Amino acid sequence: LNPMWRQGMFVLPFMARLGVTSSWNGWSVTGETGLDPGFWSFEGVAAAHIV
Amino acid sequence: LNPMWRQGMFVLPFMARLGVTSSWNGWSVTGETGLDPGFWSFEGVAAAHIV
Amino acid sequence: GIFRFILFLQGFHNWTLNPFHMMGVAGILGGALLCAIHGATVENTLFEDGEDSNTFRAFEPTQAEETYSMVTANRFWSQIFGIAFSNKRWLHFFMLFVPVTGLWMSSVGIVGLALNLRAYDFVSQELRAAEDPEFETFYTKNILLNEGMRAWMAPQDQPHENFIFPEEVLPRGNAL
Amino acid sequence: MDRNSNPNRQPVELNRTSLYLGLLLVAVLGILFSSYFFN
Amino acid sequence: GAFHLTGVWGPGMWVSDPYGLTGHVQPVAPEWGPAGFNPFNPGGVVAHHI
Amino acid sequence: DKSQLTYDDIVNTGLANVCPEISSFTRGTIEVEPNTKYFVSDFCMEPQEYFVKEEPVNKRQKAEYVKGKVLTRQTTSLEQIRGSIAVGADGTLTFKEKDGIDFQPITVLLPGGEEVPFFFTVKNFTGTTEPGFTSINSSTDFVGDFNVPSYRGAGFLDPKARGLYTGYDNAVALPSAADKFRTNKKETPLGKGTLSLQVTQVDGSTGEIAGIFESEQPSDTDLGAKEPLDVKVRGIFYGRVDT
Amino acid sequence: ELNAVDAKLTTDFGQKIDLNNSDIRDFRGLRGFYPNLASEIIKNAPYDTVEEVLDIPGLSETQKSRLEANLGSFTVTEPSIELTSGDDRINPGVY
Amino acid sequence: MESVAYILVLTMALAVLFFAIAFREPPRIE
Amino acid sequence: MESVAYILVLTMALAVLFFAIAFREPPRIE
Amino acid sequence: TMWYGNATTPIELFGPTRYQWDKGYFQEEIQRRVDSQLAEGASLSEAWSTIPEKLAFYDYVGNSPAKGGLFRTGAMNSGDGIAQEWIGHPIFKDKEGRELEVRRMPNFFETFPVIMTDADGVVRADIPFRRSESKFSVEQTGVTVSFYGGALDGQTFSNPSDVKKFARKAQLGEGFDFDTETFNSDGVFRTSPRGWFTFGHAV
Amino acid sequence: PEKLAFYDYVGNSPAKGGLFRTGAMNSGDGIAQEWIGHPIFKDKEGRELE
Amino acid sequence: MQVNNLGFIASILFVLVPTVFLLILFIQTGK
Amino acid sequence: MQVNNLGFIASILFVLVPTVFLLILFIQTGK
Ligand code: CLA
Ligand code: CLA
Ligand code: CLA
Ligand code: CLA
Ligand code: CLA
Ligand SMILES: CCCCCCCCCCCCCCCC(=O)OC[C@H](COP(=O)(O)OC[C@@H](O)CO)OC(=O)CCCCCCCCCCCCCCC
Ligand SMILES: CCCCCCCCCCCCCCCC(=O)OC[C@H](COP(=O)(O)OC[C@@H](O)CO)OC(=O)CCCCCCCCCCCCCCC
Ligand SMILES: CCCCCCCCCCCCCCCC(=O)OC[C@H](COP(=O)(O)OC[C@@H](O)CO)OC(=O)CCCCCCCCCCCCCCC
Ligand SMILES: CCCCCCCCCCCCO[C@@H]1O[C@H](CO)[C@@H](O[C@H]2O[C@H](CO)[C@@H](O)[C@H](O)[C@H]2O)[C@H](O)[C@H]1O
Ligand SMILES: [Ca+2]
Ligand SMILES: [Fe+2]
Repeated sequence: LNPMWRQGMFVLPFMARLGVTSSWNGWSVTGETGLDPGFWSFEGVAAAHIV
Repeated sequence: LNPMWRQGMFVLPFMARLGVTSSWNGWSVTGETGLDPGFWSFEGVAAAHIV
Repeated sequence: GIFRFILFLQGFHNWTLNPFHMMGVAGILGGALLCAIHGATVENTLFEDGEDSNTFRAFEPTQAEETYSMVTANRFWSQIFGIAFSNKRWLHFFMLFVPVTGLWMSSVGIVGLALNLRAYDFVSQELRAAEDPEFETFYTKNILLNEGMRAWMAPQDQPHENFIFPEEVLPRGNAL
Repeated sequence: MDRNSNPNRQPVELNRTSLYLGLLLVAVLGILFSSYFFN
Repeated sequence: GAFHLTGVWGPGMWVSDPYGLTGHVQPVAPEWGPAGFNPFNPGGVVAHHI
Repeated sequence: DKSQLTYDDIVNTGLANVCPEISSFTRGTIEVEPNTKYFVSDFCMEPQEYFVKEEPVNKRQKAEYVKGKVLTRQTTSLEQIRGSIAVGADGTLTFKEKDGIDFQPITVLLPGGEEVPFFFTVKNFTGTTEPGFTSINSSTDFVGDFNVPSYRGAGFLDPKARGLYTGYDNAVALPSAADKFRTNKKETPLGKGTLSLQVTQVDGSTGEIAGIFESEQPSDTDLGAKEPLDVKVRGIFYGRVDT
Repeated sequence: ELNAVDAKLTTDFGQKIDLNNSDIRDFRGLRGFYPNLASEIIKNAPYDTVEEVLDIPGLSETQKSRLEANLGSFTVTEPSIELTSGDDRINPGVY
Repeated sequence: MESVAYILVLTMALAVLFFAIAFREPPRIE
Repeated sequence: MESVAYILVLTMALAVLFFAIAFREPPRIE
Repeated sequence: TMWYGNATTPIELFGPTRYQWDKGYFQEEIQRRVDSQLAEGASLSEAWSTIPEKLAFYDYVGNSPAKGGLFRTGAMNSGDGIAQEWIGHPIFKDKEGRELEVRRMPNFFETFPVIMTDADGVVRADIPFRRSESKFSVEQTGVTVSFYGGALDGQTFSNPSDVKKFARKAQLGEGFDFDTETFNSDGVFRTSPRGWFTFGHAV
Repeated sequence: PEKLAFYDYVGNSPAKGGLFRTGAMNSGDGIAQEWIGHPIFKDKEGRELE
Repeated sequence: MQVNNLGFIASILFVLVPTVFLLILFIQTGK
Repeated sequence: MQVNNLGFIASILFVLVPTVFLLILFIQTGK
C-alpha cells in the first residue's frame, strides 16, 4: 500500500526495471528481505553515477 | 496579556511613544476603542513615510 | 463544436486558470496589439512622397528609402507611452516573437491538460473555504461555475457513458 | 538644465583571487550560520 | 520640546505609572530642577529638548 | 417630520429609514378599558446605536459592550408593523407583534476589523408591563421576548455550495477529505432576544405613541459555523394605537 | 452528522406529505387541493395529529370531503423551523 | 530537508577550493 | 506571508517600468 | 509508452494507467476472482477476504495518473495520504432488497454526483443537491451498506450519514483508510510518476 | 491586575532570549491567556514554602 | 527535525546574494 | 493560508536567478 509510485519515486523505477531491486540497508522493492545485491544496490548505482 | 512587546513589534512602540496610539481600524494600544486619530494613526504615519 | 471544446475545457479543466493559457492569451492579444499599433504608426508617420490625398500611391516597391519616419514615430511613442521602438528589425522580430511564443506556451498547457494535469485549484483557498464559510473569492465562484457546467453538460456531451443524473442531484442556486 | 557627463566615474575591479577569496568567505559564512538559521 | 512634548501644539509623550498599568500619551510639563536629570522623569526630557 | 411629504420628496434623502415623530410634546395619555384589545397600526423602530459584547481571551474578566459602526447604509429600520396591545385583568399591558417589515439584516463593524452581521428583528415579540395600568403613558414599558430566526436561511449556499436543504453535505473540492469538516453540516436554529419598549411620548388626540427601545439578541452564526455574539441595539420607536 | 432536513427525510417526511413541514407544491398530487385547500392547511399549521386537519375553521363540505378522501396521504411530524422560516412552505426557491 | 542546505553549502566551499587551485590566476614574473 | 512575495514581484515589475522609462538608453540619430 | 502502458512501463514501478481505471480493469479482475470463489461454494465474506489488498489498491481512482494537478506537487501520499488498509468491499442495498452500485467517478471529473443504480441500469438512490423535491435520497430509500473483506468485514451500516460517506468512498473505487498526518495531506489527488514522466517527455 | 502579574514573569524578562531564537515572545511560551493565580505552597507541617 | 521555517530561505539568500555580488564584480572587471 | 511550503523559495529563486543572469550580462557588456 506504499510502493515507490505512491512516494514520488522517479528514478527508482528505472533502476528497478533493469535489475536493481535491493538496497544495502536490506530491503527490496518487491517486498523481499535479507537479499545480498552485492555492490549493485540502489546506493551502489547512485554512487557509481556520482563517481 | 498580548501587548505589542509580546508580538515582536519594533517600530510600533516608537510611534506610540511620541503620540500615535490609535489605528484607522479602530483600536488603540492603550486598550481604548472608538477613538478618532484623524490622519495620524499608525497606518497614516506608515503611508506618510512611504510617500 | 469548437465552442463546445472550449467550454468543456473551462468546466472540466479550468483552462482559464492555467498560466500556460494566460501566456497564450497575452501572446495573442499582444500580437493583435502590435499589428494594430504598428499599422497605425506607419500610416500616421508616412512621408509626404506624393501630391495626392491618397497616400497609397506615394510608394513604389523598388525604392530605397523608408516610406515612414521612424524618428517621428519613436518620438511620439516615447512621449505618449514612455518607451518606443528604435530598431526596425527588433520591432519586426518582436511582432514575430509575441504570438508564436503565445501559441507555443498554450500548446504546452494543452499537453498538460491531455493528462488532466490542470491548474484547476488553489488548494490553500479551498482548504480555507472548506473550513471558513465566510471566505469567497472570484476563484471559488469560478469553481462552482465549473461544477454546475460539468453536471449539466456531461449526460448530453458524453452519451456513451449513459450518465443518468436525476434532477435532484444537479447543483443549482436558489430559484433558478 | 543640461544632463552633463560626470568625470568622477571610475571603474570597479575585482580580480580572480579576490573572487575566490570572497566566494570562499561567503561559503564558509553560510556553513557557519546555516545551523543557527535552522535552529 | 516646547510644542510637541509640552502639548502646547502637539500630543505630548507617553507616560505611565511606575508599574506600567496606566500608560497613555499626555502633555508633559518641563521640570527645571535637578529632578530633570532623573532619567525616569519625562519632564526632564521635555526640559532637555527646550 | 414628513406627514405631507411625497415619495418624490423623500427618495434618496435617507428620511425613509427615519421613523415618524410626534408633532409636538402633547404629553397626554390613552385611556384604556380593563379587558379589551387594541390595534397598533404602523409600528416603527429606528435603531440608532449598536453594541457587540466582547469575548475576551479570559473567562473571568467582565465582557463589556463595544460600539459598532454600520457597514450597511440606511437600510436599518422596521416599519409598517401591525400588532396588538392587550390590557390584562390585573391591569397589565401586553404588546403583541403581528406582522410588517419586522426584520432587517444589519452588519456592524467592530474595532479590530470584525464585521458582525445580525438579524435585527421584532418578530413575534410579546411584551408586558407592570400590573396596575389604566392608560398608556410615559411610564408604560413593554418588556418581553422576540424570536430571532437564523440570519442565513436554510436555502442559503456557502461558497462551497453547502447549505441545509440544498447543497452538498461535504467538501467536494477535497475528495479524499470530504467529510472531515464540521462546517459540512449546517443548522438554522431559532434564537431568542429580549426587547424593552419604553413609551416616553404619547398623543391622545391621534392615538400616537413613541419612545425608546433597547433590544438584546444574538448575531449571525453563518449556518452554525461560529458562536453568536451578543448584540445590543438602542433606538427609538413610534406607533399608532387604534382606540 | 446529518443536518435537520436530512434527519427529517429519514422519517416519514420523505415518504408522504407532512401537514406541518411540506411545501404547497407537494399538495398538487392531491386533486382539488392546490392552491386553496393547501393554503388553508399551511395557514392553520401546526397539528398534533392528522385528524385535526379536519377541524380547520372555514372548511365547507367539499373541503372536508376532499380531506377525508385523502387522509391516508398525510402524516404529522414535529414542525421544523428549517422548512418554515420566511414562508418556505409557500415558496422554498423551487419553480 | 536542512541536510540538503548543509550539503549544498559544504559543496560550494569545496567547489570554490577546486576552482581556486585548478583555475587560479597564474603568478607571472614580469 | 505569500502576500509579501506577491508585493515584491509586483514591485519589481513596477520598478523595472520606472527604470526603463526614466533611464532608457537614449535613441540617438547617427 | 509511459501513458498507455507497456512491458517496459510496469504498473508496480510507475503506477497503474488511467485506462485501467477507465475500463474497470482491476475491478473486473476482482469481480472475476470473487465470482470464482462464489462458484466454488464460498460465502461473500470468504470470497472478498481473499482479494489481495494490492489488487484492491490498484482499483482506486486516487492511483489513476489522470487525477493530478499541474501544481499539485510531490508524492501521491501528499494527497489522499499513506494507504494503511483496505476497508473491504461495500454492497449497498436499498430498503426493498435491490443491490445498488455506486457509479464511479470518471477520470475527467473533479467532482461527481453520487448515483446508485440497480442491476438493470435504473437509478434507485442518490445524494440530492436540492432536498425540497428529493425522491431518491439515501434517507428516503433506506440504503444500508454491508462490508465484506477488509477492515470492516462483517459490518453493516444503516445510519444514512455513514452510508453517504461510504457511497462517496465507493465513488472512488475500493475504499481505503489513509494516514493523512504524516505528510500533512491536503486531500487533493496527485498524479503518479507515470503521469509526471508523460507530461515532461511530451512537453 | 493580570497585567501586573504578567510583568512578574521571567518569560517577559528580556534576558531570557536567544540570539537565534527568532521572532515574537509569543513564539516561545505562547500567547498569554489568563493568570492562574498566586500559589501558596505548604508542607505537611504547616510551614509556608516559597 | 523541527527547524525554523525561514532557515532554508535565509541560508540560501545569505549564501547567494554576496555570491552574486562577487560574480557581478568579477565578470565585469576589465571593461 | 495553507500554501506550499516551497512556494516562497520557488518564487524568489524563479525571479532572482535569471535576474542575476541578466544583471551579470548587462554589467559586463563593453569589456
Ligand atoms: C556504463 C555506464 C552506465 C550504466 C551501466 C548505467 C545504468 C543506469 N543508469 Mg545511467 N548514465 C550514464 C551511464 C550508465 N548508466 C551516463 C554516462 C549518463 C549521463 C548521460 C547517465 C545518466 C543517467 C540518468 C539521467 C539516469 C540514469 C539511470 C540508470 C539506471 C537505469 C537506466 C535506464 O533506464 O535505461 C534507459 C536507456 C535507454 C532507453 C537507452 C536510450 C538509447 C536510445 C533508444 C538509442 C537512440 C538511437 C540510436 C542512437 C540509433 C539506433 C541504434 C540501433 C540502430 C542499434 C541504470 C542503473 C536512471 C536512474 O535510475 O537514475 C539513477 C536515470 O534516470 N543514467
Ligand atoms: C518631518 C518628518 C518626519 C516625522 C514627523 C517623522 C515621525 C516619526 N518617525 Mg520618521 N523619518 C523621517 C521623517 C519623519 N519622521 C525621515 C526623513 C527618515 C529617513 C531618515 C525617517 C525614518 C524613520 C525610521 C527608521 C523610524 C521613523 C519613526 C518615526 C516615528 C517615531 C520617531 C522617533 O522615535 O523619534 C526618534 C528621533 C530621535 C531620537 C532624534 C535623534 C536626533 C539626535 C538625538 C540629534 C543628534 C545630535 C544633533 C545633530 C546635535 C545636537 C543638537 C543640539 C545642540 C540642539 C514618528 C511617527 C520610527 C517608526 O515608528 O517607524 C514607523 C522609526 O523606526 N522614521
Ligand atoms: C535644564 C535643561 C536640561 C535638562 C532637564 C536635561 C536632561 C537630560 N539630559 Mg540634557 N542637555 C542640556 C540641557 C538639559 N538636559 C543642554 C543645554 C545640553 C547641551 C546641548 C544638553 C546635552 C545633553 C547630552 C549629550 C545628553 C543629555 C542627556 C539628558 C538626560 C539624562 C538622563 C539620561 O538618560 O542619561 C544618559 C546619558 C548619559 C548618562 C551620558 C553618557 C555618558 C557616557 C558614560 C559616555 C559615553 C562614552 C563612550 C562612547 C561609551 C562608554 C561605554 C562603554 C562601556 C562602551 C536628561 C533627561 C543624555 C541623554 O540623551 O539621555 C538619553 C545625554 O547623553 N543632555
Ligand atoms: C522531466 C524530468 C522529471 C520528471 C518527470 C520528474 C518527476 C517528479 N519529480 Mg523531479 N526532478 C527533476 C526532474 C523530473 N522530475 C530534476 C531535473 C530535478 C533537480 C531540480 C528534480 C528534483 C526533484 C525533487 C527534490 C523532488 C522531485 C519530485 C518529483 C515527483 C513529483 C512531481 C512534482 O511535484 O513536480 C511539480 C512540477 C511542476 C510544478 C511543473 C513545473 C513547470 C515550470 C514551473 C514551468 C516553467 C514555465 C517557463 C519558465 C515559462 C517559459 C517562458 C517562455 C517565454 C519561454 C515526480 C514523479 C518530488 C518527489 O516526489 O520526490 C520523491 C521531490 O520532492 N524532483
Ligand atoms: C537594529 C534594528 C532592528 C531591531 C532591533 C529589530 C528587532 C526585531 N525585529 Mg526586525 N527588521 C529590521 C531591523 C531590526 N529589527 C530590518 C532592517 C528589517 C528588514 C529586513 C527587519 C524586518 C523584520 C521582520 C520581517 C521581522 C522582524 C522581527 C523583529 C523582532 C524579532 C527579532 C528577530 O527574530 O530577529 C533575529 C536576529 C538574528 C537571528 C541575528 C542576525 C545577525 C546576523 C545573522 C549576523 C551576521 C553575521 C555577519 C554576516 C558576519 C560578519 C563577517 C565578518 C567577516 C565581517 C525584533 C524585536 C520579527 C517580528 O517579530 O515582527 C513583528 C519579524 O518577523 N524584523
Ligand atoms: C469608407 C469606410 C470607412 C470605415 C472606417 C474603417 C476604415 C478605417 C479603419 C482604420 C483604423 C485604424 C486607424 C489608423 C489607420 C490609418 O491611419 O489609415 C491611413 C489610411 C491612409 O489614407 P489616406 O490618408 O491616403 O486617405 C484617407 C483620407 O486621408 C483621404 O482619402 O487611411 C485609409 O486607408 C482610409 C481608407 C478607409 C476606406 C475603406 C476601408 C474599409 C474598411 C471597413 C470595411 C468594413 C469592415 C467590416 C466588414 C466585415
Ligand atoms: C504616460 C507616461 C508613461 C505611461 C506608463 C507606461 C508604463 C509602461 C511602459 C513600458 C515600460 C518599458 C519596459 C519594456 C522594456 C523596454 O524599455 O524596452 C524598450 C524597447 C525599445 O527597443 P529598441 O528598439 O531600442 O531595441 C533595440 C535593441 O536593444 C533590441 O534589444 O521598446 C520595446 O521593446 C517595446 C516592446 C515591448 C514593450 C513592453 C511593454 C509592456 C507593457 C507594460 C507591461 C507591464 C507589466 C507589469 C505590470 C505590473
Ligand atoms: C542588503 C543587501 C546587502 C548586500 C551585501 C553584499 C555583501 C558584500 C560582501 C563583500 C565580499 C567580501 C569579500 C571580498 C573578498 C575580496 O575582495 O578579496 C580580498 C581583498 C583584496 O582586495 P585588493 O585590495 O587586492 O583589491 C583588488 C580588487 O580586485 C578587489 O576589489 O581584500 C579584502 O577585501 C579584505 C576583506 C576580505 C579579506 C579576505 C577574507 C576571505 C579570506 C578567508 C576566506 C574564508 C576562510 C575561512 C576559514 C576559517
Ligand atoms: C502606503 C499607502 C497606504 C497603504 C494603505 C493604507 C493602509 C492599509 C493597510 C495597512 C496594512 C495592513 O493593515 C491591516 O491589515 C490587516 C491584516 O489583514 C487587516 O485586518 C483584517 O484582516 C484580518 C485577517 O485577514 C482580520 O483580523 C480582520 O478581518 C481585519 O482586521 C486590517 O484591517 C488592516 O488595518
Ligand atoms: Ca417538497
Ligand atoms: Fe512594418
